[PDB]
Amino acid sequence: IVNRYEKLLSQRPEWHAPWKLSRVINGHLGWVRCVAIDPVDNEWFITGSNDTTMKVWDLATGKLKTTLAGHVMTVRDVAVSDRHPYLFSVSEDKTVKCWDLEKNQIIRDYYGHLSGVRTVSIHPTLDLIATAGRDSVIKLWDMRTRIPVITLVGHKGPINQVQCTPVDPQVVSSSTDATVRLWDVVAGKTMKVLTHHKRSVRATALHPKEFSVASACTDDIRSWGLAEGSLLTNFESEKTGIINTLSINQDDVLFAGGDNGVLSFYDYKSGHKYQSLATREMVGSLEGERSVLCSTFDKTGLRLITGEADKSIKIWKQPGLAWNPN
Amino acid sequence: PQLEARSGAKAAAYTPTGIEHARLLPGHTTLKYRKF
Amino acid sequence: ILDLEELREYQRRKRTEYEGYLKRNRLDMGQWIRYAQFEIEQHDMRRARSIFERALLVDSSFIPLWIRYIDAELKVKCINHARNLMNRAISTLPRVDKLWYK
Amino acid sequence: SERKAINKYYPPDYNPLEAEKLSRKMAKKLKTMNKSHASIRLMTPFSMRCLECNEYIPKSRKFNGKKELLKEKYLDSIKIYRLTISCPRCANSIAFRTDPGNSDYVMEVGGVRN
Amino acid sequence: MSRNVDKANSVLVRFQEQQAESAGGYKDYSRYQRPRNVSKVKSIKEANEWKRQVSKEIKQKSTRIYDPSLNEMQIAELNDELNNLFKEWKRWQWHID
Amino acid sequence: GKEVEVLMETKNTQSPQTPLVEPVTERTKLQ
Amino acid sequence: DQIAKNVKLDDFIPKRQSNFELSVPLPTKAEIQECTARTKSYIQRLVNAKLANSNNRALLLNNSHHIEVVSKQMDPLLPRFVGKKARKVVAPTENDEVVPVLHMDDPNEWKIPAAVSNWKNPNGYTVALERNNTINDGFMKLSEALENADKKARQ
Amino acid sequence: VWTNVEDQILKAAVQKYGTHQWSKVASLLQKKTARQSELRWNEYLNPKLNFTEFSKEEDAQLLDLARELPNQWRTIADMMARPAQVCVERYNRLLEDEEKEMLAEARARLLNTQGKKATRKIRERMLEESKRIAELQKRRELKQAGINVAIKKPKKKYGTDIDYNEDIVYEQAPMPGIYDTSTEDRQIKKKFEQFER
Amino acid sequence: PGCGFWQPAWRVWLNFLRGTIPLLERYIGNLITRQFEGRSNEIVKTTTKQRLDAYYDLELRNSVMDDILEMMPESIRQKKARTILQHLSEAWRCWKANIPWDVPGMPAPIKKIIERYIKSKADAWVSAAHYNRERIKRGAHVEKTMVKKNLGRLTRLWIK
Repeated sequence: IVNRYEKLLSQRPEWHAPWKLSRVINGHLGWVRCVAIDPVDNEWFITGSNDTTMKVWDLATGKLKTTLAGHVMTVRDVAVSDRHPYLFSVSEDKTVKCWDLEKNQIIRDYYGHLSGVRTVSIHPTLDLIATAGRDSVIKLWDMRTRIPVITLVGHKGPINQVQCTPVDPQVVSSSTDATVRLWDVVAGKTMKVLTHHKRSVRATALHPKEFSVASACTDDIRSWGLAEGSLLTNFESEKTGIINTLSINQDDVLFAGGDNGVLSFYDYKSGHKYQSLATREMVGSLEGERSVLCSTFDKTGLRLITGEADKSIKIWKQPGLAWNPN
Repeated sequence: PQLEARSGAKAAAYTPTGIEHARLLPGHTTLKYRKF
Repeated sequence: ILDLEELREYQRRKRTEYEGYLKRNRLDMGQWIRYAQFEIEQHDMRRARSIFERALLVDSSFIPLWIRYIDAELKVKCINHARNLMNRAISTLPRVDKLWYK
Repeated sequence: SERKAINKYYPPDYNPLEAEKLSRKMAKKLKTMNKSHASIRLMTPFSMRCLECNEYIPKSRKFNGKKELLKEKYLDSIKIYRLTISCPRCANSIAFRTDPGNSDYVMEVGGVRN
Repeated sequence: MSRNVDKANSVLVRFQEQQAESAGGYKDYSRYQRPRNVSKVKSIKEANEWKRQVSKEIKQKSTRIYDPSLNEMQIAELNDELNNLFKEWKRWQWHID
Repeated sequence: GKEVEVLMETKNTQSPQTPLVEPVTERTKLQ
Repeated sequence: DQIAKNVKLDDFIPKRQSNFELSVPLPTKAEIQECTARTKSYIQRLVNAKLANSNNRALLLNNSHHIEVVSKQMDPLLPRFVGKKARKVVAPTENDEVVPVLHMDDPNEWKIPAAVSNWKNPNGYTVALERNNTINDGFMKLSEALENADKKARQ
Repeated sequence: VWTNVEDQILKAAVQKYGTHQWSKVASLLQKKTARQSELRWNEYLNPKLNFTEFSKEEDAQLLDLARELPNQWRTIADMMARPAQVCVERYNRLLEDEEKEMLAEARARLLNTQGKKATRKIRERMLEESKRIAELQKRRELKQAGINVAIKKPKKKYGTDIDYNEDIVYEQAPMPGIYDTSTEDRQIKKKFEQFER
Repeated sequence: PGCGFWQPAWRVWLNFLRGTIPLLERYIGNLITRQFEGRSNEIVKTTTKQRLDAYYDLELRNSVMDDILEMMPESIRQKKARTILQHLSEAWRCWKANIPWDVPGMPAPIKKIIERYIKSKADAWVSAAHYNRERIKRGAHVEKTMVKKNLGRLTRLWIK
């Protein structure tokens, strides 16, 4: 309609600074298909991989702190907790393990997932984590009693990212069924099922200050306030690659990594793509490989960290692009 | 043949068994915390 | 297939076979439609209807299943039910062209 | 309960000789043990054609045969055996004999070697 | 004593069977061959059991003889076997009681 | 190539610097 | 009309596209706390129940009429939960309300061939045989060096 | 030494089997060897190899190569895109019953997509079918007596899919609901009673 | 013979029994529970040496399939999934052999993705092989089968 387009044209987005590559830390001998940082501090960030390991990394130096070898198969995801000094990690060996960070050694392997487990999210407020695998089910664990407390049946296929919010919409799943769910853990049921994607929403992330949750199928990055479970915006992601990552920055600077490796940045809520970045790879590696598989920002937000399939981790420092809608 | 690949996994909830698994046994009841 | 009992035996066997094939490849959707067709042929409309529903539940995003089901509903001059089914389909999937057209 | 079991339990009254005698008495009556064509598992050395349906059962192919004693021995004190087989497709009873003069077998109205 | 038959006809098992027969009267009329000449069986129960066994055998024969490769000679042979079985059954229905 | 070129540093990291036993977080509470 | 009711237009519409200053508020601290309490209580309760269920050690009314419920101490030898026996149970989905599954909107390239392995044929399905020149200066130069050398040696 | 029928068979096998599976093929040709078979294939059988002759320029090139890679002949062949022995030759320049039987065997092999498990299963099915028909026949014979058809014995609590209705999913109560459907169903069922009769 | 003084031995046995009490209560108790109510849906565990590799392969396959799904539109995609899997397998085989896996109909993107995953596999595989070799060199509880595999794999690598 003309009534909306005109309005869109009238409104302007804020000039977010562009992004330039800063650090590249070829250290893993495998994909680096998870990355995470400490809520409390931003000194280190760990990165689980197809190595089977996960390595810890000092941001400032870029130096490899230490390794951790508590899986058999490849690590798919990790989550350092704000409220406790535990690092949860999870691998396609079906193990959702829990590393003490006072001793850097596993403690509570949680057992229950029938098959390769894709993501963890620690609940920001509770002493409870949430994991989901190709199982097609998101189980919540009491961390003390290392048992699945509840489980969330709804989904009809493998479930990827499964973020935890502190409100009522306490889990924000995202499947290959292309539904992204909002659940009520307490009710033992769904509350609202965002079906707006076309394909496997293989990426989703909570906004820090804004109580919303960007989510990405093969192209269209939707983003939504999950209070009602209502759409907020659609991003200009029109011919970008298969969106692997979908991290959001503190300053409303949503990042999206592709299977292409084209690092695409967007103003959040606007839905305005305001940068593209061509990937890079090593002289030995192939041009098809290069692809940002996992990524996240620091708590401040000036450094984006992208794990790419070059067996690398690339950290990114910081005139905006013209609007032009449909 | 029946040596066959696959399409999808599963997750169906039954009545719990009440079996005393070895790992499930208590351990690390104390959760640590952060300073703040 | 002379007697009623014989027919029942045959039919039962067929049903069992279908079930067996489903249990493995639940997410197939060709098998399901075949099963539905068989049911229709047998002139047990309930059973056929159930099968179609089950198939839909398995894979809601599969237009062929929907369309075949609709056809089946219409075939038995059971229009109102068919209409309802169509409506349901529409509700499920607006942005598919075909259901609306149908 | 375990394949390498040292001692099988016997009742408190088990006169072993007496037991044996009893068994013998109830061996003529017995169905199995008082019969011929006792089963066996064997691979086929000849590699031959099933004469009915021409199914080319090759060398070393495994079958659940029936071994039976041929009363007419070779020479004097070295026995020879009929070794029944079935063709996979058609259920024709193939068999062969083990005449040890040539250190090899003889076909017995079942199939032909090739 | 691989393949189960040997185990079944192992001496211990036989002894056990004998014991059972002696005390309580457990026979397995499956296990022994049915006698050729009837009227060497004064007991009725035994006779009945034998009859039952023969009936079972007949049934078994019947089940197999309607197989798809009907032109094979085994089936033909069985037809005579079936007849024999029937005859036996008839005989077993003697009129002493 | 471009990761190598310009001002942006590539760090090759085989060896972990900080030891394996040492903690990644500590919890001291009263002397 | 019913169909219309079932699926509405505002679902397809993003809400922020019209109003940018509009922001979803980060939830109230008190509210958050309450939520935590609710879930914490519930999850704790669930865990307790689970523990109780595990076989290792360590009032009501019907109609108008009032009725006292009790729990008798069963003998500690007999199975605690004599009801349960590890039964398979298929459940119905029971989804009465209809999920709206909304969306928006070269074929010869995206089509992928049917490859045939040089190592494997599951079915044994036969198929009609579906199964640089420049060399470096050295390879001439070397030869020249060699032959010439040989000639020299000879002469 | 290689006969032509045998060669043909080998070629056929290769299309059936796989140019990296030289045991089965060897077996198929009773006299020729596994490692030999592969060699033979490399030499003659594979179409992509240009066994045929070529122009003068090519010949010249070959000779040049020969001069400058002293009889490193496989390499030369590779460079050419030609086979080796033929190239070398060029450079230099400048019973019935058995056949019948083997062919029969080979034909049987290549055609039949079968083995133990494939053959057994179908056969078993056929047997089952036969049994079922026999049962039916028996019941027909004893029709004047009241006879019931034997059910498939259950193994661990399964459903007989005649009765009970199997795991039903709903009709889903909609808005334009009309009660003629039931009537229609009844009508349909009426006919089947007649059929049964 | 005739030395009494069974006390310390007795004490030792008592103490041994203490340990058992617990173990037996889990074990025997568990058994009896099973007998009354015998388990529903057990979950195997890939941290086992056995089954690890297969599981990994399966996971990889799944990932590849997902990627392909993400890539482009399809109608009746189930059938195509199998084909994709087959292609992947072929590619892997080629890599193992050191044959270039060039198929003309394979479209650039899909092909590229397949190549990337086979590279990943190789990385995972080669490294694993190396590790195994190292273990063997040390004398560190290698499986006979595992050792054989290493010998084979390593040979293949060498050839490549």
